[PDB]
Amino acid sequence: VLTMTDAQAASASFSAEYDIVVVGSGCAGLTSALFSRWHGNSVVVLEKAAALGGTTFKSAFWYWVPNNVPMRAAGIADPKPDFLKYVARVTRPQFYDPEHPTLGLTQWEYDMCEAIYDSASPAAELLAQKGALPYRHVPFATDFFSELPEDKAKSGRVLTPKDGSPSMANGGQVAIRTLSTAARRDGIAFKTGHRVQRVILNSKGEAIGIEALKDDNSVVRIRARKAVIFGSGGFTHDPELRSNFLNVPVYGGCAAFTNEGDLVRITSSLGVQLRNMNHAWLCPVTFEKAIGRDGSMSGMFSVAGDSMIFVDKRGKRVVNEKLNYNELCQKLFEWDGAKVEYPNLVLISIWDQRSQDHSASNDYGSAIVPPGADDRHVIKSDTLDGLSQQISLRLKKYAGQIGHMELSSDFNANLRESILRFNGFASTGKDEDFHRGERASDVLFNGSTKKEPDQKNPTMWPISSVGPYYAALVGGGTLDTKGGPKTNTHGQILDIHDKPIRGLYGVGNCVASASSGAYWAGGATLGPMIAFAYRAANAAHGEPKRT
Amino acid sequence: SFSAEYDIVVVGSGCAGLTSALFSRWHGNSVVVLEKAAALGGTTFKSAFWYWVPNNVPMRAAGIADPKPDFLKYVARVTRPQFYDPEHPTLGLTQWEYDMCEAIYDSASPAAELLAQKGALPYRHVPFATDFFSELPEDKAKSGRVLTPKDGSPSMANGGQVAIRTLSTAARRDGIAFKTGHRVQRVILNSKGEAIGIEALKDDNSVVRIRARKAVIFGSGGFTHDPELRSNFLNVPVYGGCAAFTNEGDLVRITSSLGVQLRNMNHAWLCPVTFEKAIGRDGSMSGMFSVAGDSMIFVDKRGKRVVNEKLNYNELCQKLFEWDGAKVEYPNLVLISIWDQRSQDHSASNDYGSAIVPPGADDRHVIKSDTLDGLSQQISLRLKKYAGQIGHMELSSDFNANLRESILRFNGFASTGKDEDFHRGERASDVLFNGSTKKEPDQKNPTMWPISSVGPYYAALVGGGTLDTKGGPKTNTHGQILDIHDKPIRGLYGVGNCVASASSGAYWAGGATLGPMIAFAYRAANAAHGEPKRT
Ligand SMILES: *Cc1cc2c(cc1C)nc1c(=O)[nH]c(=O)nc-1n2C[C@H](O)[C@H](O)[C@H](O)COP(=O)(O)OP(=O)(O)OC[C@H]1O[C@@H](n2cnc3c(N)ncnc32)[C@H](O)[C@@H]1O
Ligand SMILES: *Cc1cc2c(cc1C)nc1c(=O)[nH]c(=O)nc-1n2C[C@H](O)[C@H](O)[C@H](O)COP(=O)(O)OP(=O)(O)OC[C@H]1O[C@@H](n2cnc3c(N)ncnc32)[C@H](O)[C@@H]1O
Repeated sequence: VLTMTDAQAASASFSAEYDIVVVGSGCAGLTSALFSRWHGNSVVVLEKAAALGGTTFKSAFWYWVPNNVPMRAAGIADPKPDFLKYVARVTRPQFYDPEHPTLGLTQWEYDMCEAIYDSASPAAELLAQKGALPYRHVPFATDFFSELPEDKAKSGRVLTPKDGSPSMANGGQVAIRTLSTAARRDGIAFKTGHRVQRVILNSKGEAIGIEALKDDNSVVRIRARKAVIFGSGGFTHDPELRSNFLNVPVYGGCAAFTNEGDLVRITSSLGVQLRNMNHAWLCPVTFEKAIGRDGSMSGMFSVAGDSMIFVDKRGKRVVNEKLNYNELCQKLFEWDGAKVEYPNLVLISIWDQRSQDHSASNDYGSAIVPPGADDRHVIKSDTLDGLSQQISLRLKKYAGQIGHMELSSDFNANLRESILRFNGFASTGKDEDFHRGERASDVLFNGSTKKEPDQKNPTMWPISSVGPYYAALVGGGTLDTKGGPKTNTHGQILDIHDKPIRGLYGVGNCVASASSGAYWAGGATLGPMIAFAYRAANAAHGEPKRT
Repeated sequence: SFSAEYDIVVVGSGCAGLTSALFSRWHGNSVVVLEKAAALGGTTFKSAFWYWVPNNVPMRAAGIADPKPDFLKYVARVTRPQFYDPEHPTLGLTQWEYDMCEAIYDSASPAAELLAQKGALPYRHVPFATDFFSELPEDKAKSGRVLTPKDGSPSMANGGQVAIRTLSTAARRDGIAFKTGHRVQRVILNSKGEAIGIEALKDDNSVVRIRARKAVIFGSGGFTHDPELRSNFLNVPVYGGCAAFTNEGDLVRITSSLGVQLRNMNHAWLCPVTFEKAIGRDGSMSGMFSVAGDSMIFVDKRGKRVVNEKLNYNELCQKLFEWDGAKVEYPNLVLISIWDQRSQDHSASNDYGSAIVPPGADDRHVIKSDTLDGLSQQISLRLKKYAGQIGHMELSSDFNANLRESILRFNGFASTGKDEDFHRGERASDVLFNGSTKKEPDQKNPTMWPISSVGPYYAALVGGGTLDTKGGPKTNTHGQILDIHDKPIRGLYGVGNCVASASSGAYWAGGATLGPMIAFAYRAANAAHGEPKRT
């Protein structure tokens, strides 16, 4: 924090002044800046990196917008009481109660969920109308827990950028292009290489600006007449914060590497409530790309291959490999208190030539990659016994990160047994152990497969008894974190007495999500974020101009 | 401007605050202890006051060495299993965790010796208490490290009451002032940003300001009983815990506008609890450190075993929060302990959180029926009572048949002594906390005996809870609370569960909360004594 006396605030103390100062150039920052600019305010976006877009650039930009205009025009109602029941059941399973006045949620979580329902659609419509985020409907994207009877609009809520690829995998690049192009068009200023590091307060404790560290190690002070709106992302890539706050000891994530939790430090001397700090948006990752800091990494949202299993270091299956990524990641952190170890800490995806040829993908974090792609993480052997030798060497390379994990002495025998058992399940279509393929979301993210006339369940096919074979290490990671200072439903960052710190706002992964540890559907990070960017810019516009 | 002034102002009257106050007073300082409750002792009063003191005087005199390199390998291996490396310069720990562990080894014994010498905490050795992971080859002093108050009962279950008696009696004798009904709510700073005192809310809702000339030392306990903080920070959604109910995380609020580093906020000292005593806020509740009964199993709502019921409490609690992402539920959220008349008569205990309790004890949580089919009807009624806390979980339609199968299977393992599913009884800690059992000449494994085919039967709901939390502002090894640049704020100190533990999610041994705490109370008081008098 920097505090200015009245004299200082009214002097030549600032190198620049705007009505609204936005911090970060991902979805939260760009949309907050656009909505602010369209209310007639002067706006600057300050970005720590040399490039715009943050994690959002990397995303597929599915965005889950309840009650949106396309789904209604398509005749698909999204009744508010039933929307609230779906999200309450998924978010707070222990406390969900359809007879309780807030469904078993706290008043804050209920109010935040209502705010997503009320505001995501008008936000989406305005961004599209102005040309900053034109969209198309994604009617076939079903919610991640659509089988729950509380979900009364099981598909229809997803939008994505109009010019996203067919697979949607580059939707984030298209969104950052449209949003940033519109923002520049619209007279929003951008300052890159500006790492915000303090909020400046006046004598009344109101936010009146920021201090940023520039790349020459000089500092600048920039005045906000109305509001400072943080959209600075999460803290996946500050390992100390990640380790000390999250509920699982993840290895990294697909978040931009500049997402280091600066707002946690900035607000440490402002009296905020840090909330939801124990949760991230979770996903499995290609382990070596996380340790190797491959900035192109995606989370493993689609675990590719039908003639493919995951095994643990014993050579046994432990999980439905097609389970929703936010839930599958948690299996990797099961704790064995007797052995003082995480038995699933790394799992090994193993596949055959059929899945290599017909399930490879450049998209959605697949470990199986097509010719010409980066395959440094793919282990290869002509035989299963050779493959285990190579898996062992790979585990040894990372010993100091994974408890000096070793394959069981019985790995080879156990893997052969596991494959024979899996192949029987693949032949009947019924995975009696882990129910792979029996929920619709398992199929949604199944990936590509070779068409087989006899195939009973599209998520499984027997692994060939002839090589070659392929493997990759899978570890647990994030998309990014989703905890931070608590806001009200208009994005105002609160003090410990639940009262706004005047002039201070936050949107997106830098503030607390109301979704706890849950991931409701594809697009469940960005759709709510656009709702709160809209509500925050609307409230920020109403602030008095201050000194 | 201040209504009272002391050299050292201590906040909280459990182990951390009383020992910090005593060590401060014995350096010649004037000292006050401010306590929020209208009684002294906090969670410490409820404890068994085992305290794990590496390299202590009794174990050495008994010929038991505790070599420092091997102590550090044991705690590093247990605390940070992914990163533990015997060839790494700090064993794979961060420099801070390594230095804090070294500080425990260096200072716990002199702290224990001085408290005993002055008469504030006389002790006896507990040589047979083995470390919780003594089978690990890194542990080269597998037993000997535990002390307990001299006059604790044979079972040690009232050691906390004895310790609070000896410590508080000594403190009053020694001229330490006490102010109860004083809820500290702010640190007062001078213009240089140094702590110079506190503000406390008194019971008449008036506020008083008290000056500290040298230091303010927080020993205010954890945040188990602020449900919002508990829910938003811990790695598991626990229902409560045996912490004193005044442990509401006030230091988290107090330091929110001081620029601290909150660390280890994701971890608590964990234990199963008798679930109804947690929901019912029975202040006498203990964590279930000893899961009583040999003719006893835990089953889930399907009527099947899912865990070794004798596993170390800090690890067993975690099984209750296994997540089933396909059904969007916690399958083990409540487990049901079921036992027969033999364990009722021969494994009951008033101590260590046992669900099986002797005649005369509070048995409100004990579900009863003369048959197993009647018992499941009663278990269902009990789960229905708490539906809004446990996801409306219900017993399986097949519960009765499944329970009969589970019992026949368990009884075969009890007959051979070999629990082929969950290895009950195969680690020494399973025996350490096994509890009492009826002597049986032919018993192969002391943790199991076949459950009778004739009633009556008994059950209790088991849920997950804490002892207390162990996250908060980061200190250095001298107890000084740090700013975000790792520099001491300062005059400001903290000790015990109100600041970050260096033990992550681990529970090294019985006494692994209090022994380290006494080390840091000593180090903090020694550093606080060296502060200049200010403001
Ligand atoms: C990794 C990933 C995530 C993802 C996804 C695919 C991948 C590969 N697909 C998604 C999808 O289709 N739908 C969805 O709902 N979520 C999806 N995700 C998650 C999503 O990408 C993120 O949740 C979202 O993009 C986060 O947006 P937000 O605006 O909160 O954050 P950001 O895009 O990371 O941008 C933050 C920016 O702030 C800058 N920053 C950081 N610190 C500072 C300071 N001190 N000063 C100035 N700027 C700062 C960062 O550099 C970054 O640019
Ligand atoms: C529940 C329990 C825990 C326990 C145990 C048995 C039971 C039933 N047995 C143990 C054992 O044998 N060995 C061991 O190592 N640990 C054991 N535990 C855990 C142990 O009890 C605790 O970790 C330890 O006692 C905590 O000590 P600490 O001094 O940190 O905390 P406290 O005893 O809870 O005292 C805190 C006091 O601070 C007061 N307070 C709180 N807020 C304020 C404010 N704002 N102002 C003033 N005072 C405040 C509390 O009221 C309390 O008295």
